[PDB]
Amino acid sequence: MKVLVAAPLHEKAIQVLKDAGLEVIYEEYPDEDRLVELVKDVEAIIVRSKPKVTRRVIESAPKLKVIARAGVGLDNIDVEAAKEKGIEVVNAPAASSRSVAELAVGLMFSVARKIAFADRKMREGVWAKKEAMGIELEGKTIGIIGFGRIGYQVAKIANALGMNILLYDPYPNEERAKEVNGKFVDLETLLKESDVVTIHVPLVESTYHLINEERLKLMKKTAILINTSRGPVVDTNALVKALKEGWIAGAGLDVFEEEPLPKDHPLTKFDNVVLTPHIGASTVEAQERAGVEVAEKVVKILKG
Amino acid sequence: MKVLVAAPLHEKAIQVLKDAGLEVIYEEYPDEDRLVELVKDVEAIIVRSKPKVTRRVIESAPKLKVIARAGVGLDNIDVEAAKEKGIEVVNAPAASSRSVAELAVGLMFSVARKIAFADRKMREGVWAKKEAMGIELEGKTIGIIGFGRIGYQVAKIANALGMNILLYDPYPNEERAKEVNGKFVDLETLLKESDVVTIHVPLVESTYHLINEERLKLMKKTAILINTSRGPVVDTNALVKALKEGWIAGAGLDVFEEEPLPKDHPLTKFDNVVLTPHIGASTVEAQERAGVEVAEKVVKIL
Ligand SMILES: NC(=O)c1ccc[n+]([C@@H]2O[C@H](COP(=O)([O-])OP(=O)(O)OC[C@H]3O[C@@H](n4cnc5c(N)ncnc54)[C@H](O)[C@@H]3O)[C@@H](O)[C@H]2O)c1
Ligand SMILES: NC(=O)c1ccc[n+]([C@@H]2O[C@H](COP(=O)([O-])OP(=O)(O)OC[C@H]3O[C@@H](n4cnc5c(N)ncnc54)[C@H](O)[C@@H]3O)[C@@H](O)[C@H]2O)c1
Repeated sequence: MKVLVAAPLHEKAIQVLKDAGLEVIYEEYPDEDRLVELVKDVEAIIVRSKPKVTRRVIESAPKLKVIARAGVGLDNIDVEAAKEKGIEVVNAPAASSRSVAELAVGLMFSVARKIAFADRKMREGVWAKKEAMGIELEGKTIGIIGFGRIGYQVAKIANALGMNILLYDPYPNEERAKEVNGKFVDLETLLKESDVVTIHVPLVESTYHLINEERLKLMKKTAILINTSRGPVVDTNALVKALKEGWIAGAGLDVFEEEPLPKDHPLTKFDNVVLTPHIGASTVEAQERAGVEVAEKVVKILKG
Repeated sequence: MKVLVAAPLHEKAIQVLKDAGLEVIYEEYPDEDRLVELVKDVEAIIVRSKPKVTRRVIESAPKLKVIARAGVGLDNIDVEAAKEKGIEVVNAPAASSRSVAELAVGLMFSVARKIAFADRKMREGVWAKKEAMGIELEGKTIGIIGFGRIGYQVAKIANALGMNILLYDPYPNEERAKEVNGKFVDLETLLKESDVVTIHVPLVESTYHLINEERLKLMKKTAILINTSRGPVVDTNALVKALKEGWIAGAGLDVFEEEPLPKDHPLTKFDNVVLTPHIGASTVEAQERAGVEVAEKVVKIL
């Protein structure tokens, strides 16, 4: 049996494949034509955000058993074509849960204590101690919208910081909430009582622009918004307005409705926001973990 | 007895004085002149980084019993002139402990995940996703040099973040270590085994330039250094060299040997350093606890 690795993969992940006795074909980011030629005799394919596993590619792989994505999401995989041929499609979301949570917490600290701001000023020869007055997090209430894999990890860390945890999930997991001493409440209550609101929901019709003007106005004027889920979950225009009018005190953002962010975007003009280029899963540990996770899943399907 | 207030203080603070049955004189940041007449009748004075308590002032107040600083450090107070007249001077260290600890952690996060760097680039119209690969902290080892008030809080936070804790203190408190599951080890071991080294010692003879070239070489090439204690504890020139040579991966600094920092200081040129202007104690909460803590001291005494 052969596995085609069409993207960069960690040594240990490649090692999981070989220790299983599988043949590994390794050529990153091939074009479709080349890909179609590489999949003819493979039982599995492993990719990252690319290359694109189209229908043409799948219909050309007689032996294909599984399509694996080292990370989250299958936007680059024709999931319908796979389903038609009875080909399993797997990924490794759990691999970056902790890293996304850690970034969310990092953003919260940067906004609350004005660290990016102060550092930015320092490099301009300005000693901005007077305006780097921030806030202490111990005892504050953090409102977690979306209590899933990442939301759970954030709650774990919040509990580590001595924060009061509020959770709001249409499908509340009582057991896990109890483990982090988190209390489930309606979204209105969470928005009104939180000092820090962090978003961890998937992007579906139900969550598109979930954070809009109506809900931003419900938040405390002293509150901070953190979004590491997806751009479109937050109405950018409403957030910009909320920041300008002082409806909230600041925001930490890792995802946006335009990626990359256009030049001179309104959000980049606020001193009370910290922006990161969608690096929630960008840790060597999370990237390695995703590769190893899908390698194991591949092995279980094939050799099992 | 009467108590003067020469700096911005807080409702709760001002009131704890009146509860003890003292009178309160309040003016935000006065001056040596008016300061002389104001302190003349007062038996106590309270301040922050200001105003400045010179020897000329200490002399005007014959009734002055105690000088209180709502915070840490008395550089703006002629503690000797006061020591001559027998005037007790106090401050509120414990009040800012948590805030400094939280900054050290926030700095650890910003360096580890290149947050300040990424944000800075974003504002320059640069999407540095591919230059911002960072590291995950869970399971990593944090080395705490100076297991005191602030060192303890950092360990408390770190232990819960799932980090392995190493501690090095000439005066080890085993019981407190057990509280945060920290392990005491010699300094060399801490430096060689830590992924994050954070300094929380006072500036004393034995801590001057404690983090020197030799010790920096001992650290891991992938390690991060955090310093929220005092600039002098770290040999700035040795750190710049370590960063330039890649002996360590980066650093988060809130204190420096030159404050404010100079115009084109070499530290401001590294993308792997996060610099803050001595804001460790700069939180409204810390500021309030400070005023309240010294108020209780002004009361207990008079
Ligand atoms: N920033 C990054 O680099 C990065 C990396 C990985 C994932 N992400 C994104 O961040 C989020 C991660 O979420 P996860 O992995 O924990 O997903 P998950 O599926 O594990 O958990 C999602 C939770 O949201 C809840 N939920 C669903 N609809 C909701 C609603 N309308 N209101 C409130 N809660 C709702 C679900 O019940 C579930 O408990 C996703 O949007 C994911 O795409 C970002
Ligand atoms: N950055 C800020 O804004 C800010 C604010 C307040 C305090 N600080 C500084 O933080 C540092 C720690 O303050 P603290 O309140 O925790 O002090 P502390 O007195 O409570 O604890 C200091 C610890 O250092 C230990 N120690 C002494 N000498 C040592 C040595 N040679 N090597 C290792 N450890 C040694 C002591 O035993 C003690 O455990 C000080 O330098 C203080 O000035 C900074």
